[PDB]
Amino acid sequence: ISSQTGKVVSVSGNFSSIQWAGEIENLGMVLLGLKEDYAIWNTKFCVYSLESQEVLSDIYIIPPAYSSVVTYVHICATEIIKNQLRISLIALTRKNQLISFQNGTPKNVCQLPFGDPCAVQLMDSGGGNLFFVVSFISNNACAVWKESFQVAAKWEKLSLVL
Amino acid sequence: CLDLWREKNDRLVRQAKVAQNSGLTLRRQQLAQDALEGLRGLLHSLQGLPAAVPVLPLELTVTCNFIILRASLAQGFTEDQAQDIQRSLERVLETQEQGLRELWDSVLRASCLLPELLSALHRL
Repeated sequence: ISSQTGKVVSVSGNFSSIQWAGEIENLGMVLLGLKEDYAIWNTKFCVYSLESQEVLSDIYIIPPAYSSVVTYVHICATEIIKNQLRISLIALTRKNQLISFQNGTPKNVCQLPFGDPCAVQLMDSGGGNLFFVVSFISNNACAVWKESFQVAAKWEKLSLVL
Repeated sequence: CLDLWREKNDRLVRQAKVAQNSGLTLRRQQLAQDALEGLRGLLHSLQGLPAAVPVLPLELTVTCNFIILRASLAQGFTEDQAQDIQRSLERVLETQEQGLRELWDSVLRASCLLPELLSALHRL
């Protein structure tokens, strides 16, 4: 249900999980997820143009190899070379990894200390000191260096993080 | 993607060898532990996928390359390497629990099924 609509709409396409969602340039509203083996263009993770519209992309997302282990996703830039498109996107795994992707090209992986990570934000903090800040269900949190997927701090108990 | 990993290994292997053949006492060690960590990360990257019959050959290949390089720089073995072997073995079986000895017995019967990775296994 949107503001501007006020009505209970059903999502036409038949999904399992909705890792990521949000507005992008030229698209207006978008969801990530799936419906129901190592080819980069195959991916298994359908984009979905919101308002019961076309899938919009089944082209250069994460491999189906990772589709069995990822739980949450967080995008960090979206390009449009032609009708196609190009995303640098972070995922994270049931197996305590944090990953970099570019066109579903896995690079710069980190190994999380703690068990069962939950979500991630980005911290800017100025000139060349950029960080992904990762939450867990276990009431603990990480901040990993960007540049070098490399843990910077690992605090614990953490009722909340902002 | 298998391409890239294969590629990165091979790259790192040649890096390793070049440091070995060539070099200064320092710069050798620099490129060595460089490639070591490379192999770690490639290890971790694959250690992050479920089982994967096609990946196994490289997996086992990779970890060997590590242990060898690891232990050689260390100039001595340790039991972390036995655990690395334990892990990779458990993965092999997960494709098709108790201790190293039953694992190997069950392993060599699963290989006598002739999945084509034996080149690594005898290596292991």
